[PDB]
Amino acid sequence: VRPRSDVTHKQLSAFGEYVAEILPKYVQQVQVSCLDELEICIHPDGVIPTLTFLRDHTNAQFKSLADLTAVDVPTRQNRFEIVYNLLSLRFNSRIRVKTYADELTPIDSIVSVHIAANWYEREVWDMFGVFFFNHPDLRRILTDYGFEGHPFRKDFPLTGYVELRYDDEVKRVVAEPVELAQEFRKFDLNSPWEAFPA
Amino acid sequence: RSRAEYVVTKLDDLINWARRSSLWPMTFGLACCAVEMMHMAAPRYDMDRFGVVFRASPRQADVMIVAGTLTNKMAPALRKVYDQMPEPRYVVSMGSCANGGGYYHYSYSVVRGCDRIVPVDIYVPGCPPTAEALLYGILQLQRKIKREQKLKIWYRR
Amino acid sequence: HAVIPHGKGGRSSVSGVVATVFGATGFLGRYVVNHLGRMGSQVIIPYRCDVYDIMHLRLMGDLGQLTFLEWDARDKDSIRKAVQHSNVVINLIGREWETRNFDFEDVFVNIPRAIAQASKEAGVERFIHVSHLNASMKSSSKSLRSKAVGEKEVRSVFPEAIIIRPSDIFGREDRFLNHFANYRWFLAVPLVSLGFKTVKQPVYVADVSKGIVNATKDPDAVGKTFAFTGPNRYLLFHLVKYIFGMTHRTFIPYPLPLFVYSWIGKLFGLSPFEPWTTKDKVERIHISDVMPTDLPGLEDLGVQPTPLELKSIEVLRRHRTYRWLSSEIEETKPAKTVNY
Amino acid sequence: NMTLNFGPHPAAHGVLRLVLELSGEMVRKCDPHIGLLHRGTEKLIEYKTYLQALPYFDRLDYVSMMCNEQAYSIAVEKLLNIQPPPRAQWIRVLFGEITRILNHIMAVTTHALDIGAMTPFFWMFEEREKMFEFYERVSGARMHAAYIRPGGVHQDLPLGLLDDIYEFSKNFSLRIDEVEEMLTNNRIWRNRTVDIGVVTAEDALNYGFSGVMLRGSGIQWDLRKTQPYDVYDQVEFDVPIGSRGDCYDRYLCRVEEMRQSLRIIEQCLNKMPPGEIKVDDAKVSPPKRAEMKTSMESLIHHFKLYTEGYQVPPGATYTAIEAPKGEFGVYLVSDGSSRPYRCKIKAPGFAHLAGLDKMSKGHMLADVVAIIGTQDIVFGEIDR
Amino acid sequence: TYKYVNKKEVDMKSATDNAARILMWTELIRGLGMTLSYLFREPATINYPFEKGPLSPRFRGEHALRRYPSGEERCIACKLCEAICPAQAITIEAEPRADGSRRTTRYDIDMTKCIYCGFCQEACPVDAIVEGPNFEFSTETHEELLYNKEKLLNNGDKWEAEIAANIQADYLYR
Amino acid sequence: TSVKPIFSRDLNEAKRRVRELYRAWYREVPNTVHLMQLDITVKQGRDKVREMFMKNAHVTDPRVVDLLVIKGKMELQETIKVWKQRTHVMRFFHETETPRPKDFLSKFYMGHDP
Amino acid sequence: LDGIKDRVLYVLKLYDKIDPEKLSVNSHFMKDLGLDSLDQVEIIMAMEDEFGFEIPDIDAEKLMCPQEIVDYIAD
Ligand SMILES: CCCCCCCCCCCCCCCCCC(=O)OC[C@H](COP(=O)(O)OCCN)OC(=O)CCCCCCCCCCCCCCCCC
Ligand SMILES: NC(=O)C1=CN([C@@H]2O[C@H](COP(=O)(O)OP(=O)(O)OC[C@H]3O[C@@H](n4cnc5c(N)ncnc54)[C@H](OP(=O)(O)O)[C@@H]3O)[C@@H](O)[C@H]2O)C=CC1
Ligand SMILES: COC1=C(OC)C(=O)C(CC=C(C)C)=C(C)C1=O
Ligand code: SF4
Ligand code: SF4
Repeated sequence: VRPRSDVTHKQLSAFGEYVAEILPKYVQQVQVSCLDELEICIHPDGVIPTLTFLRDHTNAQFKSLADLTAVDVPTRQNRFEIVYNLLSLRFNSRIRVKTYADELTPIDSIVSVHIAANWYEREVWDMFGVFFFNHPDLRRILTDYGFEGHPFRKDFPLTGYVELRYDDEVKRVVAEPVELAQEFRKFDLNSPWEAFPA
Repeated sequence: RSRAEYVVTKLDDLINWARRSSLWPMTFGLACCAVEMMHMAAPRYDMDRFGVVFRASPRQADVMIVAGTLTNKMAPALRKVYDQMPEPRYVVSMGSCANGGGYYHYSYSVVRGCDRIVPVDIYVPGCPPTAEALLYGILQLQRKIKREQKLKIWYRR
Repeated sequence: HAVIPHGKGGRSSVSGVVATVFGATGFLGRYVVNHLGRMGSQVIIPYRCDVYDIMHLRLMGDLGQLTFLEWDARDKDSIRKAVQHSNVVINLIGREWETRNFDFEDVFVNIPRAIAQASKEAGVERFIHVSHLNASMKSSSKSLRSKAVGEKEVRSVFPEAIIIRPSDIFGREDRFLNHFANYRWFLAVPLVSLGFKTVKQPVYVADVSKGIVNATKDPDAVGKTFAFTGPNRYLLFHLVKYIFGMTHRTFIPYPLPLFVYSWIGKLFGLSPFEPWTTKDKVERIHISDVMPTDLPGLEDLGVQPTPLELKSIEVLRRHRTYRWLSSEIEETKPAKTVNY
Repeated sequence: NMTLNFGPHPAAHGVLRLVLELSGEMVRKCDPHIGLLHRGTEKLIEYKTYLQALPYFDRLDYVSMMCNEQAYSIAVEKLLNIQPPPRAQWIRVLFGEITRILNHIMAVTTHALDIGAMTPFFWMFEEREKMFEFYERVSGARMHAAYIRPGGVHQDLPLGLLDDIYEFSKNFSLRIDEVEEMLTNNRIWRNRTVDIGVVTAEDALNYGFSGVMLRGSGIQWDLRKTQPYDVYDQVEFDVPIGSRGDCYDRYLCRVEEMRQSLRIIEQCLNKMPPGEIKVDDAKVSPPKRAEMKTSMESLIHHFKLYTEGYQVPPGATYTAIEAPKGEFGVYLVSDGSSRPYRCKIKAPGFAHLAGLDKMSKGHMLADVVAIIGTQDIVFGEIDR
Repeated sequence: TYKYVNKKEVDMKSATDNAARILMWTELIRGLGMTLSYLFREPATINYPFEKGPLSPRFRGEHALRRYPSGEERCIACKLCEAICPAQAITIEAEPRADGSRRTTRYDIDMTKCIYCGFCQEACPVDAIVEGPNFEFSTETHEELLYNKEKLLNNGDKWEAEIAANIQADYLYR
Repeated sequence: TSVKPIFSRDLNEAKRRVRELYRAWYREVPNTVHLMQLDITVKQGRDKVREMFMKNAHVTDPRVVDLLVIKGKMELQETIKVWKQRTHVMRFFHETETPRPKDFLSKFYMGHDP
Repeated sequence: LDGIKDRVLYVLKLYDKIDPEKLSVNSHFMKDLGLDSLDQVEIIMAMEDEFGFEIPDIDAEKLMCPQEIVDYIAD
């Protein structure tokens, strides 16, 4: 059993209401996970406003952005779930603000609020395809220069569709449709028996 | 002896001894197997002792050790540098990530092996192939060169 | 004996052609192994060059597709084991220089006859023998004349053995195109008859290769003597200048009697290390291309020839000076076509 | 500003297509290119079970082989609400610190090799070597151990390691001292390092630097003291904060944490408890081999654990430790399944590289080489 | 608890001291002394072929398949070594041997795919697949690195004596 | 229906951008062939560009068109500045791949599944 | 003033995917030639190179008439 300190669960819950009241607009489903972690959820339009309040509020200074990520729940209408994890050096606390973005409904960029996001937002576009308005320079950060398709999308094949080899005839590296010599063995692992939720 | 056969073989050997004693490597240092090579260069297992120089640019490099994943973006470069080396050149693939694909074999951004982009002469196995193992691999390249008989084939051609 | 062809068509797929290819290390060869490997065929490459030189061929073949066996032409046993398990044998064994230990007749005729005899013994389904175009037993150049003797013999050792007969080949690393371009070192570029009356029809190497490969996988070709020729003929004059044109190097065609010139070829021939020009070459160069009257090759075998000007830029780019390398073929002027 | 495409074999970890426009020897703009080592580590993990994704973390930033493993461990333990046994915790802090030294010996000595000092690297790579041997005699692998697993360590320390992790520690100091007599006050190290890449305090927090890079600017933040993980709370160490943050100051900080880690290692050897090294829940930790070969419930638990997996309860967590480079965090979203759903690895390094632009401004070609060194960029973590 | 790594009168004595440091390069000479000192220390390198860097029993090294003393190969094809391999390296297909027992017709470890994690060593119930001590198996051709049951069984027979000693030393720990 | 707009409220306002990109790409082709020393025609390259722009001619939705040119503009910026090399450009001009036939006889003869 | 029409007519026929002797000043690229929307774009660009003046993004949209192009170029 982990050493939970209820002292935290309460204080962070209380801040969660604080933020919910301060920004009744743009903020819904604020919940403190059973892991002593807060995860305000905001309407995509509240990206700029909610972050700024957290970066510049005396009672909630959240100066550095630990990470910007986008889980992809294909079932969910709004496929992506942009998650921004932020840290308060002054209050020794951390919070998560997560929004939802569909493939062709872009989110605002927070490079203004935190310049850390300049790179992570490019990372989210390259892997998942979400677009960020007002970004200084969006461009592939991790994928190859000519890569077609957004890789971390759940609908993208792991091996992908193209692989590279050197061809003598043309004396230059050349893509070809992927041909694998041992396909990824897809072990089915889920057990047909559940675990009675505690 | 003066039979030109014994005149030649001997000459070839000299040529082989020179290339095999002084192999100047270059380490693309992709990934981590680079850390296990820096260890070779380091004091427990001195590479120089054998005549391998710690570092060399591509122009002056006899052998290229590809350590680490050869990702699809780096694949055009590897080739360039392989193509920018001298006429007597060799490639020692190091790491399961470069021998084949390694843990990242099924990925979309990793070339499944460097021998799909550069001809490879010795494949050194192991995720962090042990530095002693690289040293074993560099020593096997030395036995591969010793056996090469370029002038005798010229003479018999 | 066969291998059902499974796969999508690229590397790591199977086509079912196990093929010994004795002279693969060659300029044409390199290409033959390329397609055979691309298709997924099993390729056995006999080699007598050192292992370092054979390395370039390893990468185009997929894992286990290419097997390299050592082999000596004088030793009959080596040819025997190479064709043991092959069902297709392709012979590209030729050298334009006559080396001290192998005389033109030996490389062009003796080595192929023994190789063809071995696969008849082995039971290879088909043998493809390659001999130079316009080759007659009473022709001007010994190489050609001999090659002509050869195509005959192998027929008796191996009946119904395809005999593709390519023209001089156009490709990167070829001689036809590079040789002329390399005349730069020579201040003047001698051209017999000032490069006239020796109309020539080049053929891209790949076209030749693809053609050859297609032969291996087609029942229509048996005893056929195809002639891969090209998409356009040329008087040697335009060819020479054109080359110099893309190379962007001046041209001074100079008439010099073939009589005296055969002597220049003799001079280089004298050189120990791969003579650059050959008495037998010289004649060949001024040996006029024969009009296609033999079995159609390209197109007939399935590949549409590729014009010289199209890929010339790639072959002659290295010959060019540092400046002019960004010069591209369409701003430059393509030379006229003389069918004659 | 003629783009020089300065980069790949350069002075980086193999891959830095650092394309740069330089008016003569002055850098006008640096646009680092990344992904030369992207390999798919984040997508591959979704197709693998929790225990078979542990080896990926060692490869994410492999100079710091284990410290990375602790971050996934912690994360998977939180999701399961299981915590390791007491001895395992101390171990992880023991090898956690040994690993910090290993990273700093890499960062300080590799920094110098690019600068041009080559003897410090050979001096300390011999000490590194000796440390690797600890890894090997504990895990089996010199690097890429897989020793720190999601429920504690894999196997207890060999009978005798602690004594040797003492002899070494007892001496390593002098080895750090030597490097010093060669670089800390060199009349020349200072010049190429001092006042190069100064980063303000407000700007360091803004660009998410989170590492020595913040600590060097004088911001006091060590996730190990602010948010204790494992038993780093029970030890006593001093964070080496810096002022006049610049390449030289941060360096001094990295030499000082090498010093402070020896203080933490000493304690761990002095106070490691008798006990088990893995949770006793066969549910999360694999059963001992004597037990699986004599007890049916243990075989069933061995078979299911290795073939299927932990079956972590559905949830998501961001757990960050203080990896030698900086804050290493895993955001591990998890469905009830035995294989994860997402695992964004926060790499101290994606943020640091981004800062290269705002650090190397109006700087010479040699300055860029010095700054890539003062960020300890391991392209594995950045590219993931 | 924090510490200031670099947080900071002019007297002739002081200045003259400082000026001498710049003028006669005093600290630079200090650095030369350190390197001269080691020149006199014994070098730490080992003759690689003659002397080998020490590896303790858990070293993973090269894969081998063990056999029971009697001579029956240990593997019973449960195939969970295949299940837990992180890289998909091990490929196993099995069928009941005429004896009626359960054995693997084909066991192929692709060593280039393998990342030498050592979990297979961990997972096997009969402990048939073990991480053998040898690390020197560098091969001229890629195909040699792919290993079928016969190479691994042969590898097992060659190194069985040391593998048995190594497992003997470390089994109490596991 | 009822979808927020990325770039153009309506298609006629977006085609505009598509064209502008078309202009930019048109002019770029010539320079690239020379700088990257490619084995292609200036007209040939310009032909490919046409091909691509047309491939996605069917898109009717304004939002999809806007992101397509968002992608398109970054493509030419990497094409320019020579971030893409010859190997990444020539790939557009697919080579070394046996175009797969679409005739049923061709599919029946080779390939188990069409 | 006609010289412009002389140059404009020369540019239209030279690309050779249009005006196979059906070139007319009243002729409209989109209306009767059928030349594609994009192809027109190429045309306007073409005219820009010979004229030496680059016309804006929009006005290309209004002129599909060679004669109207000469009208604008003269301005
Ligand atoms: C009546 C009397 C009349 C005469 C009066 C004389 C007065 C006393 C003499 C005054 C001058 C004494 C010193 C002269 C040489 C040193 C000059 C000097 O200042 O060195 C330049 C440089 C200074 O260091 P830095 O910190 O960069 O500069 C600070 C100020 N900007 O220093 C450096 O950067 C040095 C870098 C050296 C790098 C290589 C070091 C090698 C060290 C070992 C070799 C030392 C020399 C061995 C010589 C052997 C014999 C030839
Ligand atoms: N390129 C041309 O000029 C044309 C050639 N041809 C024909 O096509 C064939 C291939 O042409 P190309 O590739 O240019 O020829 P090459 O000069 O490249 O040589 C072809 C191969 O023959 C091998 N070879 C030569 N002599 C011997 C020998 N004594 N014993 C064993 N092997 C030998 C060579 O191997 P190694 O060098 O390793 O000994 C080489 O790999 C030739 O036989 C020629 O008749 C037809 C038209 C034009
Ligand atoms: C600090 O960064 C560097 C590396 O990582 C440590 C390298 O591996 C390499 C590769 C060089 C060797 C000898 C592995 C270089 C050049 C480098 O600058
Ligand atoms: S092989 Fe193992 S070590 Fe070498 S690169 Fe791939 S992962 Fe890193
Ligand atoms: S686990 Fe051990 S026994 Fe079961 S299959 Fe793999 S190897 Fe054979």
